[PDB]
Amino acid sequence: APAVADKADNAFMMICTALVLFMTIPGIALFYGGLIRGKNVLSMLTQVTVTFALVCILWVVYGYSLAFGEGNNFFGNINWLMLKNIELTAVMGSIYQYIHVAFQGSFACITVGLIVGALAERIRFSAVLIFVVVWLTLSYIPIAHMVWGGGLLASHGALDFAGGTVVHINAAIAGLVGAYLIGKPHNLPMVFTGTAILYIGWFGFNAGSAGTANEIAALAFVNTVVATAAAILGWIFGEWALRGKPSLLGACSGAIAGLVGVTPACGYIGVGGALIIGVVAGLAGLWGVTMLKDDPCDVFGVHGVCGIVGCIMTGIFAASSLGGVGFAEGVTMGHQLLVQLESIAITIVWSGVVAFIGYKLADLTVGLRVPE
Amino acid sequence: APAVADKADNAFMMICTALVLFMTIPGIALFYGGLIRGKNVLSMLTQVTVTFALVCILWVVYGYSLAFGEGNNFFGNINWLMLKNIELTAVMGSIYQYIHVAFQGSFACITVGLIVGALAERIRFSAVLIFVVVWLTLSYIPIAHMVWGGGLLASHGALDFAGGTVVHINAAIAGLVGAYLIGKPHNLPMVFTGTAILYIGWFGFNAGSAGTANEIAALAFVNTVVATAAAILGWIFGEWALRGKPSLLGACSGAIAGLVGVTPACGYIGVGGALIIGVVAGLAGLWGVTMLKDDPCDVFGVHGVCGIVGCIMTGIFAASSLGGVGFAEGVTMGHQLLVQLESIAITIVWSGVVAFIGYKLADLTVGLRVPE
Amino acid sequence: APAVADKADNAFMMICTALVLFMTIPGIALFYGGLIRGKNVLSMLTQVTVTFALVCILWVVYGYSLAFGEGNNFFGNINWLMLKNIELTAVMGSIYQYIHVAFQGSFACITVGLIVGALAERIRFSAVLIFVVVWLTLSYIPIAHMVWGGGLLASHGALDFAGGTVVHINAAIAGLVGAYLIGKPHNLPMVFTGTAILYIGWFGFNAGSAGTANEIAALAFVNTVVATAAAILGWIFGEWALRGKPSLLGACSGAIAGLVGVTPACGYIGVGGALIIGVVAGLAGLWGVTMLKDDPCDVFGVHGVCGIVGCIMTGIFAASSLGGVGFAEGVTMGHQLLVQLESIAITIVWSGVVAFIGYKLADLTVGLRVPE
Ligand SMILES: CCCCCCCCCCCC[N+](C)(C)[O-]
Ligand SMILES: CCCCCCCCCCCC[N+](C)(C)[O-]
Ligand SMILES: CCCCCCCCCCCC[N+](C)(C)[O-]
Ligand SMILES: [N]
Ligand SMILES: [N]
Ligand SMILES: [N]
Ligand SMILES: [N]
Ligand SMILES: [N]
Ligand SMILES: [N]
Ligand SMILES: [Xe]
Ligand SMILES: [Xe]
Ligand SMILES: [Xe]
Ligand SMILES: [Xe]
Ligand SMILES: [Xe]
Ligand SMILES: [Xe]
Ligand SMILES: [Xe]
Ligand SMILES: [Xe]
Ligand SMILES: [Xe]
Ligand SMILES: [Xe]
Ligand SMILES: [Xe]
Ligand SMILES: [Xe]
Ligand SMILES: [Xe]
Ligand SMILES: [Xe]
Ligand SMILES: [Xe]
Ligand SMILES: [Xe]
Ligand SMILES: [Xe]
Ligand SMILES: [Xe]
Ligand SMILES: [Xe]
Ligand SMILES: [Xe]
Ligand SMILES: [Xe]
Ligand SMILES: [Xe]
Repeated sequence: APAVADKADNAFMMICTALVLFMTIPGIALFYGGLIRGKNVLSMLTQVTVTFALVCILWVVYGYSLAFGEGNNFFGNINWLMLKNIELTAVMGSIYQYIHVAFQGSFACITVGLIVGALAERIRFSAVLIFVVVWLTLSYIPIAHMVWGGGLLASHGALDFAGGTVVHINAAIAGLVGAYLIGKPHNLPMVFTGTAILYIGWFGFNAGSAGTANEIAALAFVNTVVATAAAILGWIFGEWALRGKPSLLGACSGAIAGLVGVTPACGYIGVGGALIIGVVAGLAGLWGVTMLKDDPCDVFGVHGVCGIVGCIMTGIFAASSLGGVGFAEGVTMGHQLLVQLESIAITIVWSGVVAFIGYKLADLTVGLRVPE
Repeated sequence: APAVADKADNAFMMICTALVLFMTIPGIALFYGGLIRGKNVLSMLTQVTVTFALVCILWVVYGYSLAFGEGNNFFGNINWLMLKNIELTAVMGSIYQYIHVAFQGSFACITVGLIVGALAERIRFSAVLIFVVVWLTLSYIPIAHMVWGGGLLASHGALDFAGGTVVHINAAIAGLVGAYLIGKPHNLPMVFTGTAILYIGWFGFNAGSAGTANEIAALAFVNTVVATAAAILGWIFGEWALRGKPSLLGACSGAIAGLVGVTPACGYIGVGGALIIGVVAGLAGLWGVTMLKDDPCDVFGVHGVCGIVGCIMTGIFAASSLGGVGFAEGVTMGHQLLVQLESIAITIVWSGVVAFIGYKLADLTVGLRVPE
Repeated sequence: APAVADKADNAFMMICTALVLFMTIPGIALFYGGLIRGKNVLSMLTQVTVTFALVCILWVVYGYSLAFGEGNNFFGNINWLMLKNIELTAVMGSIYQYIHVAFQGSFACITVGLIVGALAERIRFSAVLIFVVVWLTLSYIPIAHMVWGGGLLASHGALDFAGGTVVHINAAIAGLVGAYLIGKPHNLPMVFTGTAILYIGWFGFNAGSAGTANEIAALAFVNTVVATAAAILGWIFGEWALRGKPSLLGACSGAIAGLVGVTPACGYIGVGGALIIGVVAGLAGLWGVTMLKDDPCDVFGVHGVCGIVGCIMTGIFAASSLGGVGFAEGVTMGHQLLVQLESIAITIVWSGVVAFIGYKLADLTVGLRVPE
């Protein structure tokens, strides 16, 4: 009767967790390190590393319990503080629950890395730590519960395979609020290296979200290859048409645009949908950083816009008629789309409000703007 | 009756695919980035990234179908365009076929990365895209079909575990033709970093070519460690004897020489053969870049020479008497050697001719030499 | 009757081996590369690469046989020279023995990389090769046999999951002897990149030491996340208190301190113990590099001190009452602690003496100090 762990899924999921951690340490740190002024690199890398450590600790102390424990529509409980009452041999799905703790913790880490990396230039160090505590505890954790922890958005059938809302939109909005409150790249080879590490790690991010080494993991893997490639080509074509030539930063940005766009969709769509989502995301990203430029190192320009596009287009290309795996029983495309839009709107407002509270608390305690 | 996927092999093979993609993004890009003039790095990285995206797309659209579909001795068919008629739960060997699509696509990517990285300095950007289409479609795909897709060379019993011909010789010849038509490293730490990433990813390349996490994967893994180490020592000893001291570029080149040499052999030989092939490859590589120097960043000097040496020596050390896994029934060492040589010759001529056609078509459409 | 390999464990363990190799190539090379004077980087990278190749070869020729073959309390035998008499399908635990050869060889590689990287600046190149042969054969191999090969320390019940003694203390002492005999960082972004690669690879190091993708691997994985995070925070808090501000080098050093401290403990302790060991290790590391500064690039300052702290605290937090997996039957905490201390003392003296012999033999043959 009691579920038994499959060692193939244990192995797959521990390695996928390592790939996701790789996305933060050193992926996103190198990505931002090549974008910001050289004089701010060391401080940014320190803030990414220290806030990464903080997230790891908060996650085990109470974050996992409040995100994935049973509670209400908005948060879980505190019955798994420091993972108490989780037996070592406890199974979640087809893997040991300890591996689920680590895999889901690694997602919290990259989400925070996306914010801290972009704002470390301008925000005070003690203030970023305050902000991380506030926003992780009151925005990442409730939103993760609502989408992946059986809460409000899951109970309405929201489709988000690997975190278009939980990770990308959530962090993009936090970044924009930060930039609004706190008013050329020097090492593009480093930007490219970070981009590449983010790409390789993202296979653990997307495919690992199946929770098992099955055909859905395989689907998500292939769709991640295709969407990324198509968004690179889409971005680069739009750059050739708009600016006359492609650029390395454009190609890297296109890759990220496709990775973000396919994040919510990868486990639900066909390879034809992945190609279309990739092209659209690459072009919407290019448009986002162009026209929509309140954007610290273009957090929203890509993660926000492409996150929204992917979440919406997931409600389309999940349809069996378009090569997807099919909507749930009794769910039309029109209904699913409405659920995707509602989920996007809730994530935007929830993250913005918590982020405003986080930055304001930091500002009233220690001051936000980096000192003298 | 119908084959069932083993989740352990699914997991193994998806992670091996990620390791192979890692070899291109950022492996080979960093390798060449430290070798070429600083003023050409950004353009090379853009060309590697964009042509990588192009290969990914062409592979799914028609490349997989024409390489691994059933057809004739030279190419497959177009029954799997955009992977149509491949059910998601379809099994190939002991893994889902979708994972086979991705794994084999990643090999096409690194093969093209080897060419583009070396020639991006001198070739026009639109011309490289034309060349990639022509050469991928008419050289990589038919040669992959002939060797790994049940075509001409497979039907004669050619031994090539992970692509001495399909990947290394194929691309080396394309590189030389390019250099013939289009007539010191500045960041050796970057060269070393690329080399190291190529090394780690190559375990997915070599061991993943078993298609399963079995004793042949384990054999290929160990032989990859041994051959690489022995070629480093071989190259470095020859450099000490010839130039008076080892160098970092020598040590990295030796590593690549051993990785290339053991590619066709790793799943067929004993560890004693891997040591011998490594030493020979390291020394043949050193000789190749010395005496044979028409060599853009030494594509053939190592990949061509060591590819040929490895393919030949596979026909020797696969013998059971030498610790190998044994030739097929009824096959003597003399016969096997002849088959290896025939396979090498066909790959050289096929790739050269297609490459000449590719570069000439680009030259007549847009012009090959990078503009003003 | 005969053991059968589990493909899930085969896959897990081959990938963990690749992650451990990643720690040396390029992990530890980049770590030291950013620490030492720019003018010595290329020579250090060459020495790390060439000695890495040497270790790989010695391991297969005789090192595996003498470390993990059956012999006496101090070394094995020479019945597995070049892995002869090891059938390809031979099983060790739940994986093919060939994979065990590679996994354990990768540990020898990182241990030597820790020494060579730190001393390459000052030691002659031919002398480091002599030293590596002597110390690998007479210190790493016997100590690995004593702890993990059924020898003296294993037979007394010493707890060392992933090599607090075999790897970290062993190499730290060899480093100090070297520095005693042979009397600011320029690229901190490179130090951070090396640190990050060491971190990701260390999951293969720690979790792979379970030999299987089971709940102990999962435990070791989570404890590695927690201990690393806590040591970062511990180090950084002590730096804030002592120096007034955190630094990037501090944050990276704290990470390494926690990784070292949890190495012997990760598979035996609860997550609460991992947090405590991480904090203590981070602070002991900070103290080590402060007060105890005979320290070439701070080998002992972190690997030695934190290795000792972790080995001792493993004898505490393995207790079931503290969340650990429990001491063996009939073993009190007091007895276990005494065994940990005895194991630490034997490793320190054994490594020091062999290291002195190694450096002296090199000095009498070729001379230790780098020439003119
Ligand atoms: C593919 C046909 C789908 C149409 C389903 C009609 C019923 C639901 C309509 C809800 C409104 C549509 N939408 C996209 C604005 O939310
Ligand atoms: C180890 C004995 C192998 C000798 C087999 C003799 C029959 C085949 C001979 C074919 C010619 C040899 N070769 C290498 C030039 O192709
Ligand atoms: C948690 C209670 C453990 C006490 C066990 C008493 C018997 C063994 C005492 C050996 C001496 C202790 N120590 C730590 C100095 O080795
Ligand atoms: N990300
Ligand atoms: N990003
Ligand atoms: N390669
Ligand atoms: N290469
Ligand atoms: N290490
Ligand atoms: N380290
Ligand atoms: Xe795996
Ligand atoms: Xe964790
Ligand atoms: Xe985590
Ligand atoms: Xe990229
Ligand atoms: Xe993956
Ligand atoms: Xe990419
Ligand atoms: Xe969503
Ligand atoms: Xe990796
Ligand atoms: Xe693909
Ligand atoms: Xe691929
Ligand atoms: Xe290397
Ligand atoms: Xe691998
Ligand atoms: Xe290497
Ligand atoms: Xe071949
Ligand atoms: Xe990996
Ligand atoms: Xe090995
Ligand atoms: Xe190894
Ligand atoms: Xe890297
Ligand atoms: Xe780090
Ligand atoms: Xe792992
Ligand atoms: Xe870290
Ligand atoms: Xe120990």
